[PDB]
Amino acid sequence: DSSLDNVNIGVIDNIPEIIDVNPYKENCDKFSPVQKITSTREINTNIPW
Amino acid sequence: TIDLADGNYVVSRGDGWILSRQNQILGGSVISNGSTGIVGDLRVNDNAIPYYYPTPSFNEEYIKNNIQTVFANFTEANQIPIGFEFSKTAPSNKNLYMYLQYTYIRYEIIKVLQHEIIERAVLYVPSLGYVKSIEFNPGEKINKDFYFLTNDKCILNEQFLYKKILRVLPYSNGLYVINKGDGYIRTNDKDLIGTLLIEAGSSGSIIQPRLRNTTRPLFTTSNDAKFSQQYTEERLKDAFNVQLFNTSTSLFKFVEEAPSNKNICIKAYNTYEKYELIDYQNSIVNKAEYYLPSLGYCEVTNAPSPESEVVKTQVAEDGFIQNGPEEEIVVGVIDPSENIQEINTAISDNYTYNIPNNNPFYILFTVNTTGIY
Repeated sequence: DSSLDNVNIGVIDNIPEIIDVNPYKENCDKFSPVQKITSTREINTNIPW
Repeated sequence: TIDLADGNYVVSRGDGWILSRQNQILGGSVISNGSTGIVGDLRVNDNAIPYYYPTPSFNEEYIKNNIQTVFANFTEANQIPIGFEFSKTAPSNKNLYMYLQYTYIRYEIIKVLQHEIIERAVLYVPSLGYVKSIEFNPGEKINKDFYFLTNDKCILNEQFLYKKILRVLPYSNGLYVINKGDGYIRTNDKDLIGTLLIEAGSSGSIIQPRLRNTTRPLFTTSNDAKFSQQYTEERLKDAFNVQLFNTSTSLFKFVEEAPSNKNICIKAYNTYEKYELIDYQNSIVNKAEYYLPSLGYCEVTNAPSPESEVVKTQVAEDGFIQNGPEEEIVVGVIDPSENIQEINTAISDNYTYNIPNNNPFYILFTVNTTGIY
């Protein structure tokens, strides 16, 4: 219960907003969608589960 | 004791105030044997934070909002660097000492009652600097008034601006863009870069180095329908080929060298250029006003008026004043709604074009040889 103690809200509220930004040319690489396939097994039995 | 009515008020004592005892904190410079010394600063950050001195009736938010609404908005300007510099030349055989301090704009909010002030909240907004110089010889005794200040004072002219708190146009049906000139400034010193007092023999300088390219164009339309910031910007790009609207990389600097027997006061403002986007049809039907930032304006007071009396004055109604030359450049523009069909072949004598429903349209053409058609 002492992890966020060092944060000072007032100072943050006193920060001026960013107006002019000097951009880095290559800051985005690409997006790789994740495709997944779910298997399905058949476990025959005689003792009810 | 004021002569106004009861209630609250917003007061602007003006620019050119120096606080008390904060004289030599920034340090000084010593020059000798005909050398030249230039000091200066850039009001950017860590030095552009206003100082609030409120009273229970008037808190910080109240003061900030009330002053920003009527007078110059300093919160936005706190991020755009502005630089100033004083230069001074020492004599052939002597020593010179020159020290720098900051000048602040002083705003007051007051609560008058029975022609007597019963409250006063003060805001000090850093604006520019002031350099005090003296030629000396070893062992000389300097008046204490030269270094130390016991009370705040206005080196510039005092002021008490306040505001109580509550022809035939022979054109054709179509669009037009009118450039009305350059050097437009809002009233009440709302677009003031700052004021500099140059003592005799020195040379002040105010520079906008464009260290940050941002700008604050102003837009005002009589009908949000069919008109908008994007629409007017596109129309201007079509007309005047304006590429950058809220950006700029052009610097403007003003330098004044005061004579050897007087003091000068130079005021620097930000300027604007006015573009009117009319929609004349048969009788103006619509109008828009675009104020594109220009490269500033400089006024030179030869000297402050002799101290006679601080005559109270009220703020002028919100508006604009033009200081540059008067002009009216009119440029037609293609209405984007209408379609334009381009003819891939040059037109010779005795040509025919097949109209290809009831809406107006455009056709673009060029002749093969100069002549009357």
